Amino acid sequence: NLTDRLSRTLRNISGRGRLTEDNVKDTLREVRMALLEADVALPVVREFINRVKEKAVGHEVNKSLTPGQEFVKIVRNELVAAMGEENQTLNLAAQPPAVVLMAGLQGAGKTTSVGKLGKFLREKHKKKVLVVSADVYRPAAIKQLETLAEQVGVDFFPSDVGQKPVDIVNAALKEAKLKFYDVLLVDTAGRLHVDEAMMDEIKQVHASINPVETLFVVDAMTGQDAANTAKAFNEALPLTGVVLTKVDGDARGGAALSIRHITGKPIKFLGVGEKTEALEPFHPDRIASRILG
Amino acid sequence: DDDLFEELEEQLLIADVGVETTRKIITNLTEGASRKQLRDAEALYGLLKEEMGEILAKVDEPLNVEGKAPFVILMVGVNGVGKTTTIGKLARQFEQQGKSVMLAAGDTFRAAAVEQLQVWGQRNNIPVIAQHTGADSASVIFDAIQAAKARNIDVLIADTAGRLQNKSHLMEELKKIVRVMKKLDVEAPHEVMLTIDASTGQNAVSQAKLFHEAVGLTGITLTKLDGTAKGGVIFSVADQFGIPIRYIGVGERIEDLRPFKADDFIEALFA
RNA sequence: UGUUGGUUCUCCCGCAACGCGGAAGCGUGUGCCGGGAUGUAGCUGGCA
Ligand SMILES: Nc1nc2c(ncn2[C@@H]2O[C@H](COP(=O)(O)OP(=O)(O)O)[C@@H](O)[C@H]2O)c(=O)[nH]1
Ligand SMILES: Nc1nc2c(ncn2[C@@H]2O[C@H](COP(=O)(O)OP(=O)(O)O)[C@@H](O)[C@H]2O)c(=O)[nH]1
Ligand code: ALF
Ligand code: ALF
Ligand SMILES: [Mg+2]
Ligand SMILES: [Mg+2]
Repeated sequence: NLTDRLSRTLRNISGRGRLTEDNVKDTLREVRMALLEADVALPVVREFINRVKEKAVGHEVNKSLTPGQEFVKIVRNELVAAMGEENQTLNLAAQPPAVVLMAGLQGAGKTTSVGKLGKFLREKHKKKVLVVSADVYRPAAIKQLETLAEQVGVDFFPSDVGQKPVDIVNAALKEAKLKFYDVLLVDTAGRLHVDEAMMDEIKQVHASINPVETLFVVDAMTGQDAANTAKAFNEALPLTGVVLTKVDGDARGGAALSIRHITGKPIKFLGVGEKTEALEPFHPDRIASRILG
Repeated sequence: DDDLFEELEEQLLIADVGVETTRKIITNLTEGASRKQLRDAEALYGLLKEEMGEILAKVDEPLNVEGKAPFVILMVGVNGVGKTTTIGKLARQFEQQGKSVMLAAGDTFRAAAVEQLQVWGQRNNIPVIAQHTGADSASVIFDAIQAAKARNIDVLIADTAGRLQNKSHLMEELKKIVRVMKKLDVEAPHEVMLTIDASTGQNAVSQAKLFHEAVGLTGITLTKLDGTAKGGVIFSVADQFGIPIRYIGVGERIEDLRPFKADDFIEALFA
């Protein structure tokens, strides 16, 4: 769709003169449409479009063969630039234990992600990992973590729904320090940005353990609402990274741009299946090409 | 009046209605507004609501579970959208209308799925039929249905494992679940309920499409409307598949399920 | 308890599908509730 639309606009408005702003009109609107069908939150689309405009004014285009292709090269380059860098990592070099706190909406894939991180950290970074759940809300959430933990060969710090999350994480941190653990993974209950008490809770948890990483976990099929959540979470916690889950689906994944934009935080992981081996590093170009199709 | 074109266009898009559906509704709105020569805002708001109301009027049929033993509801959809939570809600509702409900723990894949359902069963003081994670989902649900016939149970709600619709083999698995049911009751599942997370954008279309083609959807439940998400994508899906919208999810407590009312939905969408 | 139908794990095999891989091949929350062996085994359903 992309190459052919851009080629259409570019042959039909301008002939064989260099690209100038008045050629760009149809191109911009259509790119906007593509990004909207791709679930990119609107404001982000405008802001990306402006940069595209700027690259459109001084175009060195009349010289290449296909106008669509060169303009595409520029959109692609811009997007790959927007997405961040490769080899983006969790800070494991500081003082142990490295505390990692998960945060995000309900059913986003946080617990599953904690299991995946346990596997990764023990197996590949030779880490001694403790995982804990502060989910005292969703039924069987703790047992879900405990199961995942037992499955990935990592230690589990017991908690129950009769306890309080701050108490739990304080206890967990205490155990991790005391037993010389390299990593503490902290799972929390899904929560909505409009839930004042639960946001207070997550802010307090973060305040209690001073985590070195705070990961914002986001379902890759998320539509416009991602503009809101991102903002709220970005403003509620110092985020150090983002996990985008369920990328093994066929959703275009535009939320990745939205989030990336509104928070300016790096996407460190892709969740790519339901199993615990299903974890991948983030490649800006691959996700970029996905969003553009 | 161009600032108005811009404005309402933006309002529609931020609610995840989608561009095609946006063009359909807006194009019809230009014709309606010019036609009836509307000069004030409130009348415009009214007409917008009226036209959307048309789309939703084809899908407002409430769910009836009376008349079968049991009436079988099959819960399907993608991961973490709230199928299990919704079942939990459904039970308290049906128990409220003097229906004996049974649950099938048909998610035999995801970690702790069965225990989760069991918590909903203990909360509802109703039986839950389950084996273990690893068991055959289809046979768990079948055994459930037989047991419900035997115990003259009124409604049997079967949970399934969440699955992404592009995983063709998991859809085949879904088809087996249905096919296997037919041996006890030809018209069961009497209700195949898609569950859509309200946060979802256009992928919901694909979801509704693929599950439909696999299984024939007879109802939709829209969850997580207790946030800021309006769930507008539903218009597109209604436009394309005409699937009755049975309930809305509005929180995590056992009481946070409401029968779908188009007018309330309209009310929420705008504020 | 009595009888049967599922299923799981262990062994054995078939046909096909999906995933990954130049291929050979490696797999399996896939289908034929495929076919067998087996447990003193589990878990599940029906009926007396
Ligand atoms: N397909 C797929 N499913 C996922 C992924 N991550 C999580 N899930 C599923 O989404 C559902 C919710 O996961 P969960 O970790 O409990 O979400 P949480 O409430 O944030 O902890 C479960 O079915 C998970 O298996 C992923 O990357 N791909
Ligand atoms: N805020 C809110 N949360 C919900 C709603 N419905 C479900 N949830 C939460 O979504 C999470 C995942 O739902 P679950 O039923 O386990 O997903 P499933 O994999 O489709 O069965 C759970 O933590 C639920 O409490 C809702 O209507 N509003
Ligand atoms: F259901 Al959650 F974190 F959102 F366990
Ligand atoms: F966590 Al699910 F269906 F996605 F139980
Ligand atoms: Mg969780
Ligand atoms: Mg479930």
